Amino acid sequence: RLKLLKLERIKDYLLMEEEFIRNQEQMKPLEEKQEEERSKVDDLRGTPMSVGTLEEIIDDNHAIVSTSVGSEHYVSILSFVDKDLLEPGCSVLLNHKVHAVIGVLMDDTDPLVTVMKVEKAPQETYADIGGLDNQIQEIKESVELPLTHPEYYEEMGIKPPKGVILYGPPGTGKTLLAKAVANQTSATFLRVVGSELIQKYLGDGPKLVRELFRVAEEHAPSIVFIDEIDAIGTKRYDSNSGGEREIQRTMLELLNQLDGFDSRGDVKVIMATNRIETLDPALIRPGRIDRKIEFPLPDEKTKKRIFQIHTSRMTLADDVTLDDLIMAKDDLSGADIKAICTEAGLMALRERRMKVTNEDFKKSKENVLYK
Amino acid sequence: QIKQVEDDIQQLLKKINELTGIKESDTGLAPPALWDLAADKQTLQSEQPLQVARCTKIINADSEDPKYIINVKQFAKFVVDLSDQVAPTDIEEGMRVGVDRNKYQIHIPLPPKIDPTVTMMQVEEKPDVTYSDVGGCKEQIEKLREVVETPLLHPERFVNLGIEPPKGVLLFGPPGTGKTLCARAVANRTDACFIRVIGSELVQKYVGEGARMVRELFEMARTKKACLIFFDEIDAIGGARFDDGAGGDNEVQRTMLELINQLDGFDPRGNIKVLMATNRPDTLDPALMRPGRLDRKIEFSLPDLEGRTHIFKIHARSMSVERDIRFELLARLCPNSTGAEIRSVCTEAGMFAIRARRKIATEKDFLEAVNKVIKSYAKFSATPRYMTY
Amino acid sequence: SRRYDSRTTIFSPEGRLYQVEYAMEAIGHAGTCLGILANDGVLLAAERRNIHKLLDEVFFSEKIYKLNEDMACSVAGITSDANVLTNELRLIAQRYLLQYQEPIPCEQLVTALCDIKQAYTQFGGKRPFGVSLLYIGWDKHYGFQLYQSDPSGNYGGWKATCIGNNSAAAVSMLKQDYKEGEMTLKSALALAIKVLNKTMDVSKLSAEKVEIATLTRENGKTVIRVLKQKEVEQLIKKHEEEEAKAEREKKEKE
Amino acid sequence: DRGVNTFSPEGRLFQVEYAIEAIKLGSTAIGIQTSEGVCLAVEKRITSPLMEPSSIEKIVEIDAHIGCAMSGLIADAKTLIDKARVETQNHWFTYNETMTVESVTQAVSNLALQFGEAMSRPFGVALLFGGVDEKGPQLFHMDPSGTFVQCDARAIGSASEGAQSSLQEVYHKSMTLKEAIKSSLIILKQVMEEKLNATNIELATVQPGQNFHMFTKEELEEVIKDI
Amino acid sequence: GDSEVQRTMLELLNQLDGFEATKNIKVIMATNRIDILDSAL
Amino acid sequence: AYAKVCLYLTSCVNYVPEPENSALLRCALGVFRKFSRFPEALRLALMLNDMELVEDIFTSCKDVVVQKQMAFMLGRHGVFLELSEDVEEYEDLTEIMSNVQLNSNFLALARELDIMEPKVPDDIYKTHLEDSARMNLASSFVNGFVNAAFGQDKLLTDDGNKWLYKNKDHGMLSAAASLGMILLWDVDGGLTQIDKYLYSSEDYIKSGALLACGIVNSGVRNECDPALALLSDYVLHNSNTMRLGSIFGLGLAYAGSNREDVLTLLLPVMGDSKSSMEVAGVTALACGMIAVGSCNGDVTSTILQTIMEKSETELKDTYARWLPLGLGLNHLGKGEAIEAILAALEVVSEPFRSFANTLVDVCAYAGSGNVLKVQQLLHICSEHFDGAHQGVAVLGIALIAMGEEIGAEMALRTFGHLLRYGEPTLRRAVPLALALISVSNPRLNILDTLSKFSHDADPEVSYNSIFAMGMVGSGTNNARLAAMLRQLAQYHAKDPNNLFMVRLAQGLTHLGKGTLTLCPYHSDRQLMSQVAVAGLLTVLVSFLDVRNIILGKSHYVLYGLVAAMQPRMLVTFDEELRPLPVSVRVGQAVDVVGQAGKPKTITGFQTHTTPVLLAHGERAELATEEFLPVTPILEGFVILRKNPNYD
Ligand SMILES: Nc1ncnc2c1ncn2[C@@H]1O[C@H](COP(=O)(O)OP(=O)(O)OP(=O)(O)O)[C@@H](O)[C@H]1O
Ligand SMILES: Nc1ncnc2c1ncn2[C@@H]1O[C@H](COP(=O)(O)OP(=O)(O)O)[C@@H](O)[C@H]1O
Ligand SMILES: [Mg+2]
Ligand SMILES: [Mg+2]
Repeated sequence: RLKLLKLERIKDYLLMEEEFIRNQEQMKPLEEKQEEERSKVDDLRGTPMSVGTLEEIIDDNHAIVSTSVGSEHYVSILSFVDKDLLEPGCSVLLNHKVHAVIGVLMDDTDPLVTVMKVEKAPQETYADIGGLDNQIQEIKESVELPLTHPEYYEEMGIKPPKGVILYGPPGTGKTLLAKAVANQTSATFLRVVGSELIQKYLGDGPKLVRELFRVAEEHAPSIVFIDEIDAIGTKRYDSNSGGEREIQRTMLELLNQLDGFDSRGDVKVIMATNRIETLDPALIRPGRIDRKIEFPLPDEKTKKRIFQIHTSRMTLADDVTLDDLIMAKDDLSGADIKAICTEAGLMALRERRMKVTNEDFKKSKENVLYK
Repeated sequence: QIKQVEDDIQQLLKKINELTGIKESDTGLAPPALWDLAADKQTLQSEQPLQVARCTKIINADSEDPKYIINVKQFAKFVVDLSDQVAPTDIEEGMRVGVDRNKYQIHIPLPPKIDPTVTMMQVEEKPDVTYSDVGGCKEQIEKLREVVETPLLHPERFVNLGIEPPKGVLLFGPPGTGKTLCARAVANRTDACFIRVIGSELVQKYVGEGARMVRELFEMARTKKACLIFFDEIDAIGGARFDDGAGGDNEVQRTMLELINQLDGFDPRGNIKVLMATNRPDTLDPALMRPGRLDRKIEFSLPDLEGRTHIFKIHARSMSVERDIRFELLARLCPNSTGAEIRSVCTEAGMFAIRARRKIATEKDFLEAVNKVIKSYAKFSATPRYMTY
Repeated sequence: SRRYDSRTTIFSPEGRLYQVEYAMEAIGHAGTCLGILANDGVLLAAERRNIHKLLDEVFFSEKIYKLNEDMACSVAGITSDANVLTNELRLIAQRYLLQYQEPIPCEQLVTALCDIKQAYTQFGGKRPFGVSLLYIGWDKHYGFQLYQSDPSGNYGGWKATCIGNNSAAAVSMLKQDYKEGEMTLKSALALAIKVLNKTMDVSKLSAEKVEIATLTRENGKTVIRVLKQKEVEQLIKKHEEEEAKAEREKKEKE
Repeated sequence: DRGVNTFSPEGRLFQVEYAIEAIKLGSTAIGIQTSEGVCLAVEKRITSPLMEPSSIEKIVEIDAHIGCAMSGLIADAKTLIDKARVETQNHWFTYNETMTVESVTQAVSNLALQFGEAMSRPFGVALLFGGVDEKGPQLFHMDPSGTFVQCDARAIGSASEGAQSSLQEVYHKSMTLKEAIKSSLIILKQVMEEKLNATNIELATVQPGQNFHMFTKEELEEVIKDI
Repeated sequence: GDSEVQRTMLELLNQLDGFEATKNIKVIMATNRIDILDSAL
Repeated sequence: AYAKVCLYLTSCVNYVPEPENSALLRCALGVFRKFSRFPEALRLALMLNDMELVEDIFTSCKDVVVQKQMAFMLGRHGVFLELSEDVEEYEDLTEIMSNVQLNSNFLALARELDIMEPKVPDDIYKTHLEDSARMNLASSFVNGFVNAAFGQDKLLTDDGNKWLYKNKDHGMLSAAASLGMILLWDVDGGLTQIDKYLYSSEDYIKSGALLACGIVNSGVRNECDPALALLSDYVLHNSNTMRLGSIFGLGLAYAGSNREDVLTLLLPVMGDSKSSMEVAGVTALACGMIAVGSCNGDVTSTILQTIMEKSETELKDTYARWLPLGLGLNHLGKGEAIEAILAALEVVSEPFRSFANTLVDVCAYAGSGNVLKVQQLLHICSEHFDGAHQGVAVLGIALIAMGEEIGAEMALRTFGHLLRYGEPTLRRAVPLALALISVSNPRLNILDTLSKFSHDADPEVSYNSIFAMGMVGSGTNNARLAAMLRQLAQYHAKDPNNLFMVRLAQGLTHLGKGTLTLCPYHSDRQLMSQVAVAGLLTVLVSFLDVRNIILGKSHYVLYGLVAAMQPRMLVTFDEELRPLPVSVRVGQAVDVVGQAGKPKTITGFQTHTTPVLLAHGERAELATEEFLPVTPILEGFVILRKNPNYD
């Protein structure tokens, strides 16, 4: 077949390659054998290799390396190193006696990277969400669809939306869709918060924003989820030395990172809030974030769906009617519904039964949903 | 035989690796192709390491045998002399002397220190945006092009008339009008050192660290022959100085004043041309706005009807639109809109087509996109505030 | 163009009146008040935030005022705004009486005061009256009536309702255990007592911490009487007996 | 900036010009004046089929010899129309004659900047007063700035720029009223967001003779068939 | 200013609300006043 | 059905051993003729090298417009069919075949994309942001490359005697032929300028102007025969001093024509032996270029006699490499047939054997993809002599493997390993072969490797790597590569012997301000151009020894590079040869390969109005179904008809 002949035209050149590689390896004069070269590398790299910063690169075979003690040795860089992955500020391995650049480092990631990355799939899924059909559709079109079927967008000739805002009152499924997207997506999920962006010293906020988005690029394809972005605003903290204006400069750094000079890689931004009126309109502009999607309080059908979802695992008593909860005609949220169910279970175990009852649900009403 | 062929291919790859070099990236090692051991042994046996110091003073600078006071950073200060391979004139009283160990004399003159943060600002990879990707701001493009490119491309037409071209521009306008887009276009089209700076990148935690890196940025630009600097989001540090009573913004005002003195002070600023991108050109200091520092202020006002039609054309060039476009109708239907709004309209038309599972975007899809991006999102618009700003 | 204006009567990015709703939540922080309708009469209970020991008793009421012969109101929120609103209510009722030679209907008086409320929420820069009213009255058109009006100038007719602290819990309880074509004054008083108990759980409903006013009809006249400490203590004792009996029955069943 | 009567550094009331911005959001009205009369054709933006098209009143009768085509904000338009009608009737009552189009337009325009802190903001409506008076047919354009000027052919509204470019390309001083209506409908159809169907446009004519006349559906259909 | 303790609670709770792989990390907080507690908490 | 068949047959032909490729091509051609897809049939016939079938299909074509577009395609490939005087529009078809009007079309594209403003060498150098005869030579070379085919400049079209005299020694020839290449592609009115220069008192200048005439006529075909006249008049009697300009100009001018008159004029000057070894080599080279792919017995025989006659030490001396090179160019792509020539060369001489044998073998198996042949080459590579045959062998792997999109990248990997494990000559040669395997095709591993090894200690490896990187960027002026070449100029500021190569790379990268391509293939990635591959192989085999050929006095081979200069064009024409500016979309390559999914769908849509200057690997299809294209593939000039079905 055509593909079989392609793979054969690959394997034959490969066999040619091993033939040549062997031939040369043996006619080498008992030297330069890959293992022999590696042993010579070990010999010339020294038994200890100090880790020091690379202050600047002057040219190939030369560089200024700052030792941990502060000395600034101008020293050669040997053929061993790739002469790549070397940028000012990088770690470098230095021969103990001559301080020659003989390796590079930073194979490990930072605690900030570890905390931001979500090295797990949240158990919540789109099936565990009831009522947010349009919001799910739009967030999928923004985050998942361009990753799973880029053919649609490439054929249509458009680029997918870069950002999405989930705006809604206190508890409507915004972080829930964030969890579902993290669960189902194949991209690296980086979670941050606005109060978590508000830093203490001057210049830490912008530095953290830059670090977060640099990590997102390094781990691209990535989804950066900034929950409660209005926390960078509404909330005021004394730890913040600069104050309102340092907050403004952090917001400006966010502006630049979302849409600035540097060309972004594959980093889709999700950003959630319940006070979207306090956000800077420049932050929300279409180039930085389009798809501002609302999360209204569930209607009667959606509330019924929430109760079905959150009671699917509870052994509701035959007399229990999951209809009086909905008939309670207040600003009931999905968070309220889940808390009512959870505290009903708590009273069930308190009063020793494994089956939840109407009285348990009513006292849960009166306890958590204080109305 | 397909699976046999893949198995053989991977076994062949494994053998090639096992006999050439496989995995050495943990300690940032290189593939063994460019391993010149014969040369590196002579390098380590013939090129001694040099500790970097600074020549503080030249005692007896006259032709008589001089002496140089070096200050090996954080190590010690010494009186030393030059290597016989180094000419006296190659070393001044401020150059990084670069002296060896062991009778610290084997000199190598060494350039000024640059903070890694500052030096990681040169635009190495040029943006993929061109001047043809910007529409509706023809005069702004012409003026910015003049200022930044034309002196750097054909200086003869300027020295013939004896003109000093304007050196400094302020691209100012509402959020999303082509400011950063035009900066990226300039960076792409320019053959010179382009250094991007972000206003938030000049906020540093220790007093005199913002001004320090402003000085380092400008002196690196000076070391380079032809440099364009681009302060984006200049609102961050550039703000009118106010006395207050609690010393607020003293540090940012100090770094701004350092930038002011570097742009126009008691010194020839050099062959540096500066761009200032902003959407709040009402906080900027009057000294910063003085035409000795921002010569060619340019306004990226919201595009008119022709500009909006041109932007729609630009953003729909590569789309799968149908026969009849009526992008002029779309432009009149979405007035006082930004290029960001227009690109979002085009994208939303494409997404409506995709959602309907069509491969052709039609005028109805575009009208739905306009309704979604211009009308429904009208409450999140930044123009009503930033036009006043 | 003023710097000090504060723009009291503007709309918000969303059609949500900030001053009116801040007044609403001031009502919420204020003391609790509730009203119950019943075929024989209407009643209005009210928590007291003047429970200090050195505080004298000089009026016949502190949360409850009389508007005219057959109508009373109760205020939640700000006491001074409540006083001015009650004075205006009395003026409106007496103007209607002077004009038509008959008592103002309850809905008409509520509508007049709510018109004043809406005028303050729309005109001028003055802050709205942070006061919520519960009116209980009688008139020859629909007999005993209960109304509840908010700072926004919105009023609604209720069979049983509550304003002030924990008003949401009180109204939920009334919804649970209020009977429409039943519940004469005796059961209405019992229900008000139990609602006040579960609304002021912090304190076990000391008779001095609440005030109850009952409006009824006798021989064609309307009588508005504030229940004395004796009667309030009797009602609290009866509720405590009933609660103890219910707890004993539940425990015995278990 | 803060306040309705603040001047911009360039010389600009800020509120007249925000009103101009508001005008650029309205339907497209086109007025032409010719020796044989004045034509006024205005797009009637019907958003739903359930909207009675006849209830969209963008062409109004100031008097028997003056009509007004409004664009921008129709309620402010209506206020100005009521003022114009009252002024014309007052002038007739006092002088026993008819307001000139220039006189009525200036009387209406003198009410355009009478706001402060009465009106709190300018009128966000642009008007085309097409009338016939002692000196023949005259079309006057007024804008929120209160500056009125009589034009041989004007096009206000969202499609103002393109409509007026086409009016340049087509209009000539020695044309007939029939061809003026023809060209106005062609331009209005070209700039129309939907198809021109004879129920989504208002056409009116003021001639040296018969009073201000608003074309019925039959005449509109005849002209639209002709185009 | 606002409460750093409440900030820390809110961030830790945001993590634990499904973004934590581990299952046995409980969060307890102590306060003197109930009303002043942040509406987010 | 049709798609399945044709696509599978094409792919298998590219990916199949020698014996089955011909049969698969026959059946592919049969299917195309059965379904009446005449342009496809013509493409298959040309790639088969079946001039008889080409004539049969072309004559069977009775549509005037389709025949004219076939004529355009065949002219771009390079062939001059001797059509009889009874066809559909004989004169128009013949002139289209001759490729005239190319000057007008190129100027029209320049005007549509304004590039007529001359760019002086200093403009591209941009020295204001970062010697002697060497710099003059480099500046003239880059000026010519950048202003090729425009007939416009600022150095020579203006006061030009100053530039000529600033150039020294062979710089005279350099400048004159640079002017020729500036006036390339049907500026035959420029015979006036080049004649009023060759009316000179200086031998170098006069011969360089003769070479300029030859190069201007290169690619061109004029029935007036504007080259043979000048070339014969100058080369008839003076066969003692230099003659290289004349012979080379004739060869470059005519190339694929294969005209017996020029063959029989070039053969005696080679066989006389009174002309220096340089002239003999250049004459064999010109014969090969004239007859790129013929199995021509006369050329083969004369080359064999020349090799036998030349002394042993003469064969040792360089410039003998061009005689087996000429023989290979003659036996270009003919495949196995060469066995007789291989045996003859084997019995000719022992040491010159390896060189001549490998050169002819690789130049005959160019594009075959014979894995066993490449294995023989790699065994020759493994056997280290303790070198010229080594270098030509590496060039041979490149030449034979530049046929498959997979084998090409794998040969790039093999070249990387060859440089890793190589010897001096092997490493010196690898950059040239790695340039051949990718020409005018920027690739971010080729560029990186060549840039890395430009700094290499070995000066000759640096020379070859820099020229190779310029080659890869040829006609594709790229910001990254231009900045890289400027950085290399800064690096080797002092080294003139290498800065000359850096400047040459800069100019060759900015070729024509960016209009052309030196890639041998064309159309849709499988159509070898014999003339172009001959020119490229000439230049690279000459560079195999870089110091004594290019850095010495033999850059007329750099000027022979022009044999591969063809444009990246998408001009569209009316049925009567008139411009038709039509919206056209562009992109690189996309599809779903299910069964035989065509890779014709393009996703990088970029609407343009013809003329369009498409890049390497981009397919441009029509914007709307208003015009039908007679050619299934839109490359080069096209004739578009009005779709009678519906606009
Ligand atoms: N005039 C324009 N022509 C084409 N595209 C435009 C134009 N204006 C904006 N855009 C689109 O919007 C984005 C460019 O916005 P840009 O980053 O330059 O905004 P800005 O004016 O710097 O605003 P900000 O204040 O938010 O930093 C790109 O998506 C570009 O496609
Ligand atoms: N369909 C739903 N709508 C709203 N909330 C839901 C739904 N399904 C589950 N929840 C519950 O809501 C909580 C998430 O609320 P969240 O979106 O974080 O609100 P916010 O982000 O505004 O604080 C989860 O604890 C989840 O169990
Ligand atoms: Mg949340
Ligand atoms: Mg920007």
